Amino acid sequence: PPTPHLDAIERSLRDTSPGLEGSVWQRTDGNRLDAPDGDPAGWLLQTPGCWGDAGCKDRAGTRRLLDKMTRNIADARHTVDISSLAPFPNGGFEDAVVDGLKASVAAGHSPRVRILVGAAPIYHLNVVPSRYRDELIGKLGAAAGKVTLNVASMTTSKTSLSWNHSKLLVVDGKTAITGGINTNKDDYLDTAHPVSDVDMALSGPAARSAGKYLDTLWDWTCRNASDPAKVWLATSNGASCMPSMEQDEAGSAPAEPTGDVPVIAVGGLGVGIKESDPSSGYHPDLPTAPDTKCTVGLHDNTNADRDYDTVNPEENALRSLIASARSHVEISQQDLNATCPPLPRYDIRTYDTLAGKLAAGVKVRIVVSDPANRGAVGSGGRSQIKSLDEISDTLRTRLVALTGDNEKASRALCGNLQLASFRSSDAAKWADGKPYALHHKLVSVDDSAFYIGSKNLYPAWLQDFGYIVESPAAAQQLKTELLDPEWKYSQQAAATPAGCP
Ligand SMILES: CCCC(=O)OC[C@H](COP(=O)(O)O)OC(=O)CCC
Repeated sequence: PPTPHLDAIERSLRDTSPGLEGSVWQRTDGNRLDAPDGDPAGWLLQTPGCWGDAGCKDRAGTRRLLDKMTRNIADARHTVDISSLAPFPNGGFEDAVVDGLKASVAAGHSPRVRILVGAAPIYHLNVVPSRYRDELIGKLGAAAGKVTLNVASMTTSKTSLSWNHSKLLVVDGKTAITGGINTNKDDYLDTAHPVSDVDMALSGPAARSAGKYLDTLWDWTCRNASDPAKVWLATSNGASCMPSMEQDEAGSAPAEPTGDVPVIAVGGLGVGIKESDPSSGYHPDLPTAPDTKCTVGLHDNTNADRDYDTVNPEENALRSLIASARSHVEISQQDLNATCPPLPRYDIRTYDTLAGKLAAGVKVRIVVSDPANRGAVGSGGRSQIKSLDEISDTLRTRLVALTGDNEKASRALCGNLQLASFRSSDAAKWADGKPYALHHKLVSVDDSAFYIGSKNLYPAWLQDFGYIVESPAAAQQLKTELLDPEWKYSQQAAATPAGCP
C-alpha cells in the first residue's frame, strides 16, 4: 500500500540527517500496533480515559496503561530499557517495573535493565540514581541478584537547557511504549486533577529502532559519567555501564516482522551530545522573518541553527508531517508556543507550514492546553500562552508575509482554522476547581498518518523520540477514539480569531 506521507518525511530525514539513519531515526516495515484481544484500538493508551465523564471516578485509561507496562516488562527475556524526564519512575509506575521484573526473573530470566532520566539544571533530584537503585533492589527482594541495573540521571547542556525528555519502555528490542506520559505519580496517579495524555504501544522492527535510539543516549551517558556535573550513574551487582545493550540484544539478524504497519521512528539529540551530523549535506535557507514580539537570549537552535537540525531530525520530521497534509491536519499539544525568553516563542518553519496549509484550503485544527493552566516551568499540562490569540495572531502574521495582503489572510485563517482549549467533558474545570490540562504531543494528517511521541511542537532543545505511523485503519481508530471526542468537547472552548465572523 502507498505511503505518500511517510515517503515525504523519509526524504526530509535522509536530507537532514543521513548519518543518523539506523540510530536516531529509522523507517521500518512490518510492525504491529500492540492491541489486546477483543480491543482492536487498545494500542492507543490514553489517560485518564474519561471522555464525557467530568467526574472521572473510574480512571480506566490509567489502569490500562500501568497494566500494559507491567505485562510488557513481565514478558522480558533479556532487556528492559526505560527513559523519562526526572524523577525516576515512582508510585504505580515503579510498581509496574518491580512487578514486571519479578515476573521475568520468576520465569527464569536474568534481564538487563537501563533506566535513564533527564534533569534540568534547576531541578533538584530528590531520589538520586544510587538511592533509586537501592530502593529498586529492596523491592525486588531475592530477584535483585538476577537483574542487572544501570540507573542514571543526565544533563547534556546547562547553558542550552538540554536533557532527556524521551519517554520510552522498550522490552527485548521487540515491544515499545512511547508518548507524552511521564512516569511521575504526581501527574497521573496521586492527583485529583489528572493530566490528559496519550501513549501508543507497538511491537516489531520499530521497537528495535527505539532501542537503537536509547543506545545512542547511553553511549553518551556512559562516556560522560566521567563528568558528574553532567551524569550521575549507579549500577547493581558490580555491573559495568551498558552503552550498547540494545545492539547486543539485536545481534546480526534483522528484526522479525510482527504485522504490516509501516513506521518511522525519529528522535533528536538535543544539545551537547553531538554537534552535527557531519555526513549531512543539509543546507537550508533558514527563516529570515523573526518574531518581533520576543528575542531569544540564547542562540536560537530552533530557528537559526543548521547543525542542530542535522542531529535533531525529529524537528524536520514534524514539519514534513504537517507539510504532507493534502486535506486536513489535527494538532493536539500542551503548547504551540514556548515561554520567551529564554526559548524562542515559536518554531517559524512550523507556523509558516501551517500558514501555507491555511492558504491552500487545507483544514487546520489546533487544540492546546487551556491558558488558565499556569504551572511551574516543566509541569505537565501547563500553558505558555496567556490567550489563544497568540497562536491565531501569529498565523495571521505569517499569512500576510505569504499572501501579501490581510484580506486573503483573513479568508484563509477564518475559513480553515479551528483553534480551541482542550476539554474532555461538558465541564470546563475539574471538581476541585482546577482546569483541564493537556499533555499530548500528537499530530495527525489526512486520517492517514500520525505522530505520537514525547516531542512537543513548541520550541525545546531536549532529547526526544516518537513514532510516525501511516495506516488509514489505525488513523481511523485514532480519529474515533481521540480526535473526534477531543473536538466534540473542545469546540465549546474554541477561539474566534481577531478579524473573523
Ligand atoms: C527550559 C526549556 C525546556 C523546557 O521547557 O522543558 C520543559 C519540560 C516540560 O515538558 P512537557 O511536559 O511540556 O512535555 O520539563 C522539563 O523538561 C524540565 C522540568 C524541570
